Amino acid sequence: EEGTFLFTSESVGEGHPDKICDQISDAVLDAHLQQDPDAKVACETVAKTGMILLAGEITSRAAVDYQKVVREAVKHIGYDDSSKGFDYKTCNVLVALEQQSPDIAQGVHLDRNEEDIGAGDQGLMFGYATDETEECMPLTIVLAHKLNAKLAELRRNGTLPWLRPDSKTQVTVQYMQDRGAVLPIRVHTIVISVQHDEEVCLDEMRDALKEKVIKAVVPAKYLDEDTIYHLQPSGRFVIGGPQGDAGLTGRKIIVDTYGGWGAHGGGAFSGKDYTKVDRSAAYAARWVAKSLVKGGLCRRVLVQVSYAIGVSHPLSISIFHYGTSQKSERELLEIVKKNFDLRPGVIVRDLDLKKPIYQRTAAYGHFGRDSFPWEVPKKLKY
Amino acid sequence: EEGTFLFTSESVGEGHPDKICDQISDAVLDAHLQQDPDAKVACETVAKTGMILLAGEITSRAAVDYQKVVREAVKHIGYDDSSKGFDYKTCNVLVALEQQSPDIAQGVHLDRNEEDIGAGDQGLMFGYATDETEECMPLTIVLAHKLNAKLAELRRNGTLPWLRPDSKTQVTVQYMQDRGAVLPIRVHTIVISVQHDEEVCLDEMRDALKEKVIKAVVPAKYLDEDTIYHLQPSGRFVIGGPQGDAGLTGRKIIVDTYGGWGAHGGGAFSGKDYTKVDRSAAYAARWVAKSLVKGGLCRRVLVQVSYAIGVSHPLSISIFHYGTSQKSERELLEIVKKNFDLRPGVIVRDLDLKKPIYQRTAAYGHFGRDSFPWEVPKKLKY
Ligand SMILES: CC(C)n1ncc2c(C(=O)Nc3ccc4nn(C)cc4c3)cc(C3CC3)nc21
Ligand SMILES: CC(C)n1ncc2c(C(=O)Nc3ccc4nn(C)cc4c3)cc(C3CC3)nc21
Ligand SMILES: C[S@@+](CC[C@H](N)C(=O)[O-])C[C@H]1O[C@@H](n2cnc3c(N)ncnc32)[C@H](O)[C@@H]1O
Ligand SMILES: C[S@@+](CC[C@H](N)C(=O)[O-])C[C@H]1O[C@@H](n2cnc3c(N)ncnc32)[C@H](O)[C@@H]1O
Ligand SMILES: [Cl-]
Ligand SMILES: [Cl-]
Ligand SMILES: [Cl-]
Ligand SMILES: [Cl-]
Ligand SMILES: [Cl-]
Ligand SMILES: [Cl-]
Ligand SMILES: [Cl-]
Ligand SMILES: [Cl-]
Repeated sequence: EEGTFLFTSESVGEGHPDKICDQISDAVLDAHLQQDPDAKVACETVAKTGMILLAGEITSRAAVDYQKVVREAVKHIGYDDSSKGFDYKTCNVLVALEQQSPDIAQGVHLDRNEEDIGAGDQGLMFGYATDETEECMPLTIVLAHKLNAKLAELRRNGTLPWLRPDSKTQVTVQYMQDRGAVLPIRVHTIVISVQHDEEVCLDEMRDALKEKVIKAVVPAKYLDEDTIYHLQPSGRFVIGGPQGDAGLTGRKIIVDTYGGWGAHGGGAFSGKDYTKVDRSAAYAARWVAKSLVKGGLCRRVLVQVSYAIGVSHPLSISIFHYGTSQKSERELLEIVKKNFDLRPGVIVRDLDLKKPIYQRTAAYGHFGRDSFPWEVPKKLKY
Repeated sequence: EEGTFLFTSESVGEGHPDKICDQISDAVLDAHLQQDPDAKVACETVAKTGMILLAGEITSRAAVDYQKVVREAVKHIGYDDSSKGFDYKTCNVLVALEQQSPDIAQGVHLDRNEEDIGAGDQGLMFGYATDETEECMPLTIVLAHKLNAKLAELRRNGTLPWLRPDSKTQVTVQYMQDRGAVLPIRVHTIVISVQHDEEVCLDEMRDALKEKVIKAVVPAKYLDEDTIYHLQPSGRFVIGGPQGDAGLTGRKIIVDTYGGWGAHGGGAFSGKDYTKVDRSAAYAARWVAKSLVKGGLCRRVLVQVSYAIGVSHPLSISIFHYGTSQKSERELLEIVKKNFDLRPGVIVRDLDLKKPIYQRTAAYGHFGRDSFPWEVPKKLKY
């Protein structure tokens, strides 16, 4: 049919080595915020065979047991034995952490009123919302996330005990163009790759991934005789987690956001306190986009903001409504300016960004779940 | 004026700690390809005070002196003394490199005809082109890159000897909407932050950044009395490079591509051989997008592709022309299918991706310069 197109998004499981790093970075952030709500945290994680390395800058009054925080995060993910390729009990935890650069500290937050704190860096950030789901997220990324959540569920409840924590999923949806909005028609292609034990055969895994994972997640109305299934397409995935592939914090920024929809400014979320606008301004921009769609001002919208290090107010704000509003982009920009204050020192109050809830964000995407403050739309006056 | 909007892009200098990691990762890739054109390389770099760590997976017949390759890359960037916060002569180089997972190797390339090699991973990748510049790149990212190149030029020629290698730039352009294409009107805001010595005062630096950097890069026709300048907005940037901020490979993926324009699938380029579609398919998608614009089929275009690990052919191809073609998106998709083969085993031939030219790509963006093979448009038959 004319007016239709394919769009592909991916997601990864909690044991994906990049996602291990995100969760550890946010476990460290949460440990600091639990004792010091004003902790300055820039914690990068690196994961390879037998190694978690923490690298970065933390200035905090907190007393944090990095060995305990890191190992407890790896335990939760499910890497608890050499047979699985990684073990929280016996892995190396290396720490290369120093205080925040005093040059950054003096430029950003020292002797500044909290509301008037400088952005922790320059950068650009986008928020996106789409009416194609209730949670205002693209169906492609929602389904990809849910397939990884289903794998973790069936691993943890023991129904597929051959599963290991490292997984990736990919969903291609055929969409109908609808006056600048998008309507999902069908699932065109699904990929699932998941780490597994040496006992289970490829046919058992492929049958289980179709019958127990895909059918348990993707509504039958989206699946048909033409839907393509790439299930364990590598043929073998015994070696996995950090052993199979080095992981780093902030290497899943598209999985973390909109699955390639909307736009991205390049900033990583995990391991960063609210003064890092890479996180706080991206959460705020999601909040603005979702408020515009839930407020009925547009079906689809993209918000861009940008900052300079040491400057409170955004340098630029931009609204792109994909032709899905009766109001002009200028009118929507004026509504945003009347209703939102995107200084990081105000966002922290509105979104409660000193609360140690960050490890919860670091798998299955930061947006479209659990009614986090940035997912509760603001009632707009105009 | 109605029909106008702001768009912001950033770039970073060669000494930005994330960009140090990209250049080292690609220095390592090039060293392998110089001896073994079929080297399988997945080299992550981590940079913090006094440390370069290599982490990842390399299977290669090459004999590579990692100490020499890493230190020569850091020397070229200009970190050659403790006074600058980092020194190629005396820094720690740690190596955590293993062979490629045999499970990946058997699934992707072992006993496979080169043309029919599997994608090295699943994933999605985008190519973008815009007629707003001759090189088919957004003006925002082009200017941001050139400001960092100008800083490196004036550091290396000794005209601003107080400059250090770590820099960031950000350019906001006011655009006119033109039937789905974009026309730059003016530069709204410029940010420049650059690491400097203890001798030079803030006023000298700000004067020099305006008169010797901005006026040397940005045409006067884009600058006016209302243009906003944030020059050394932190007030002090003596501590810099890895000492100021931990760096990782693949944490500048938006700087590497379109500066937030177009779209991104999440994949990092640097440290990866052609079998990693994160790089090869993104280069190929840029090549397709630039061929469509230079072929006169559209003013602006976005290409999405996606892959499954172990599968040669893309799972999905999608064309979005922003309403800037007389041809439908379906017709452009058919032209792409007739003219391009986006198997990684064919892209490697068309774009010469075994050639050790990758360190050249790892600063100032991978697209819109130096007539790399993916920047030479293909003559289209239709
Ligand atoms: C920048 C990326 C993420 N990005 N942002 C939007 C799109 C669309 C898109 O929205 N297409 C539509 C949707 C609705 C429509 N109504 N009408 C009348 C025409 C329409 C066209 C498509 C792609 C494919 C992957 C290239 N990417 C997009
Ligand atoms: C997904 C991001 C990177 N993305 N992709 C396109 C845009 C545009 C955009 O192209 N707007 C235009 C351009 C030309 C036009 N002609 N007509 C008649 C209407 C038009 C609207 C704007 C923004 C701002 C930052 C929110 N982001 C965009
Ligand atoms: C394919 S690996 C990336 C390439 C790898 N660094 C290399 O050396 O070729 C990327 C991700 O795919 C998954 N993966 C690892 N081994 C795999 C296998 N044998 N089959 C399928 N997916 C695998 C893991 O989630 C891993 O983080
Ligand atoms: C601001 S730092 C990121 C935050 C940092 N990790 C922290 O602990 O707060 C990000 C980048 O900004 C630049 N930067 C470092 N120190 C700076 C300073 N004093 N002023 C301005 N920019 C600086 C460097 O390019 C660095 O990689
Ligand atoms: Cl940065
Ligand atoms: Cl979920
Ligand atoms: Cl990877
Ligand atoms: Cl409306
Ligand atoms: Cl990956
Ligand atoms: Cl340049
Ligand atoms: Cl950063
Ligand atoms: Cl045309």
